[PDB]
Amino acid sequence: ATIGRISTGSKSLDKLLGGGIETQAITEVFGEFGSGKTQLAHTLAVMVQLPPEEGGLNGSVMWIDTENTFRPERIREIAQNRGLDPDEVLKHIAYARAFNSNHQMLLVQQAEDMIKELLNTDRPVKLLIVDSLTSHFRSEYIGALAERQQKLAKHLADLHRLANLYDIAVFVTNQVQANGGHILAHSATLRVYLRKGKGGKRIARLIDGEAVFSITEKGIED
Ligand SMILES: Oc1cc2ccccc2cc1O
Repeated sequence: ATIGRISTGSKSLDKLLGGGIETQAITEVFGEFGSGKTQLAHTLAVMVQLPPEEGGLNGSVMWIDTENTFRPERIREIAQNRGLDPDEVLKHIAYARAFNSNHQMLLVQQAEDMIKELLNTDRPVKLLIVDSLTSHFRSEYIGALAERQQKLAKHLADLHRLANLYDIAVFVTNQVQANGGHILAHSATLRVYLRKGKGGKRIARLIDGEAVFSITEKGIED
């Protein structure tokens, strides 16, 4: 398959990304608590459902939530201010809460079943969100970093295999603050550092110029 792109909703961020996040890729966004990673995830879950002329892929979404941070009412707001029907947008987001890191790993295998079911339809899965990818692994493997890296490595390999095999954009969030961070090391296809700036602006930079955007009723925008 050719490489598809999903607009983030922000022209600035899209330019930094070469058009949007890529299918057949894992995009990892990392930054402190409150930097806007989950807002970007919510926006992408709407944007992907637009036609390509508007920066989408007419795609379905799968969302794995580890922190109970998915908000359908926020999806509705973004959809209504992106000219989509909110009920239709929500109907094309498959949502699961991961209870712990082992369940999170099983949910990625389950996602493959729904990906296969929709593959030949007019609304194939085009976006898989894992928010937050690292939170359960971090809490469960305190004092056991070597074992944590083993399990994370397999989890990321699973996510790569889905991105490439099924032409999906995988978007993952990772909270990194004070003294923290191996990030995801070199595992993602693309690392994006997100941070707060003056006056509520958000600033994004590729790790390995800068885009500036705001969080609004449209999700994110310049
Ligand atoms: O109905 C489902 C929703 C999911 C969402 C994310 C990951 C896996 C899922 C599996 C389902 O059957």
